[PDB]
Amino acid sequence: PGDQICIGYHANNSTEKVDTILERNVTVTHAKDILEKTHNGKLCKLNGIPPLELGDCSIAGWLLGNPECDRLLSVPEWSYIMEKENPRDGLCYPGSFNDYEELKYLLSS
Amino acid sequence: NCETKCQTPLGAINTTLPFHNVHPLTIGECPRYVKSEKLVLATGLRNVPQ
Amino acid sequence: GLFGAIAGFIEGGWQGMVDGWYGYHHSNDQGSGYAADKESTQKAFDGITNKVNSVIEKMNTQFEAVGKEFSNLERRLENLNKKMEDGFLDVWTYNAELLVLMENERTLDFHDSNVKNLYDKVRMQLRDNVKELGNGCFEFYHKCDDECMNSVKNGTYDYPKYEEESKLNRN
Amino acid sequence: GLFGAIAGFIEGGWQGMVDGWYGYHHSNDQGSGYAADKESTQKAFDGITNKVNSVIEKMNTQFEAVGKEFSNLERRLENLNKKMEDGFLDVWTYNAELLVLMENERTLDFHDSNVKNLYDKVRMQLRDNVKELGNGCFEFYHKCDDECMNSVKNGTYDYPKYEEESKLNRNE
Amino acid sequence: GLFGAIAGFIEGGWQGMVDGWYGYHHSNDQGSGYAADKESTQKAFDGITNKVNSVIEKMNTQFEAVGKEFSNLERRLENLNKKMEDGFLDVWTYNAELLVLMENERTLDFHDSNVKNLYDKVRMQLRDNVKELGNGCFCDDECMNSVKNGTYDYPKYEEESKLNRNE
Ligand SMILES: *[C@@H]1O[C@H](CO)[C@@H](O)[C@H](O)[C@H]1NC(C)=O
Repeated sequence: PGDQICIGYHANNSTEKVDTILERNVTVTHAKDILEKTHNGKLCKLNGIPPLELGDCSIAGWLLGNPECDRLLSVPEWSYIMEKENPRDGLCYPGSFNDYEELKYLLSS
Repeated sequence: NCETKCQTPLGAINTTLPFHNVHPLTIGECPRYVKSEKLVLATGLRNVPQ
Repeated sequence: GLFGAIAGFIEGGWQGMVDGWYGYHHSNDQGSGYAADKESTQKAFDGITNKVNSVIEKMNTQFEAVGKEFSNLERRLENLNKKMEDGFLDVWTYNAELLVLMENERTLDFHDSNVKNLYDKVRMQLRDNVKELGNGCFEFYHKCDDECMNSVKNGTYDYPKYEEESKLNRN
Repeated sequence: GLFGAIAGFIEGGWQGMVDGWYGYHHSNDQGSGYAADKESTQKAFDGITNKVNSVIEKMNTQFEAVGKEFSNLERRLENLNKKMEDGFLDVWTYNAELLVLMENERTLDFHDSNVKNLYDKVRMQLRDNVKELGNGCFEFYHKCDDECMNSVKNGTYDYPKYEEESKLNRNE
Repeated sequence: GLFGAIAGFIEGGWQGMVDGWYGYHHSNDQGSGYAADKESTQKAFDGITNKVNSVIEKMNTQFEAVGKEFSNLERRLENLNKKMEDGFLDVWTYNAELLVLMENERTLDFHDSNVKNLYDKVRMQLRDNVKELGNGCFCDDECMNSVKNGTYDYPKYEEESKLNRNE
């Protein structure tokens, strides 16, 4: 019988399933995840420059100078600001800050 | 004491993927947030055993 | 699947074929040999990489949501913001996923088409000097060396050389 | 078509074929009958349902419509709202219409390719034991009972069994 | 490329084929002849024009830009205007760009599949009265121009071509 040539394709041990429109769970030789789901869980600097850690102070608490925010009396460059949800130290003498959410916006530039 | 270029509220991100699914509220140079659990791109062919 | 080479007439894969994606297996006297095609596998690599590069290059705009805060007296505004962010979010999710699904299909179909096309290149080159078995192999009507083989895999096959010889052995 | 089977070399389909989407029509010494194929019909069913389920799942109970009212000194904000809802209205419409067109076309071709793939499978199984009429039918060089027919339909055609008989009939 | 005809088994184009997209080359005694197929070339034209008309008709569900202005006291609102318009700009760009690409790819394979189906039409018509060379090539300016309108009496040339085949 035959001298003989054959035509065929790669297979391997890869269990990496992908989806298409017609099919689900389709096992392939080679895939590529293109969606990141991992961070480190740490809050870092950003292009080297560190953020402004307000701690228990609110923006007013800082900008006016509630004595409990005396750390913030002089402040280097920040890359962003980390303000807490309901920061303890803000308007010690109680009251109100007019157009606060627009000031809070202005700080983002 | 770390460093990043992309910054979520829950963590920080090194990757070169074109998407993430962590938090929407990111600061810095980041991938496009999506509500997806998975995005896998078939590059090879079907693995059919002999 | 759509071109019916992969998981089709070529029923299964070649776990020993590992120098590429597609290719040959010649079984003459001098030896055997899983040996990948060059042209088709390369072109298939160039296409796919070109594809995923064209996928990561399409969803790369910026910058921030700029993140805004609203009063207990501007709750329509706040919601409008919210509605527009979630809105865009959903759009870019759908877009990313559907693109994924569609280019996955088209990818698998591309390999299938690739393989078939190859088998069609070899078949139409050989012609009737062989038996198209239809397991994706060919059975020769002559003696093919590690020299006649390795002439088929680079596109060159003197049909009218082996023409009369194979016509004889055929009958 | 795109695969040239449906409305191509097979010019039209069979109203008598009812038990499925693709299959056979035999006419031997015993009988004469339509019979659909199991595997290709199930595989295409499986495919298309997955396709339509993957359509009703991709635009699903999310993008909403709270109404909002605005004064006569909120005309910008009012407009801003209109332009946003209309905007996303336009977008989802375009997405849905395009989706439907594309998946339609791919569906059609999917059937086409399916048919061809069937023809090609039976073909490359029968080889030169038969005659390619060019119409999507094969004329047997031998005799095929309601049995040799069933050996074709499920991919178990013994070529060497009928090989020499078909040969002797062929060179004549 | 996907159907293997264009820049495939039919290695190259015909610069003298200029009455259509696809078509034939007969070379018998009476003469030669570049001559474009009709049906297939017409049907391609209809499907391509149908496609681009189907692309111009999909980005016209449109707009007129009412352009707003804001104080130095309504900045979030301005940005919300900005972000929205930029956001939709990005979406329609993507759709537009992406559609072009995908419908480009499908146009190309559409031609490919066209040509391969043509060749498969002639091939399954002639049957074994000819040599399928596989360069994309395989009788009177009367037998030729009978094939190229779908009509070919096989059992006419059957016994003659069976004769000339065996000698
Ligand atoms: C699959 O093959 C690779 C080598 O190509 C090997 O490293 C790996 O261990 C194999 N997978 C398993 C778990 O057998």
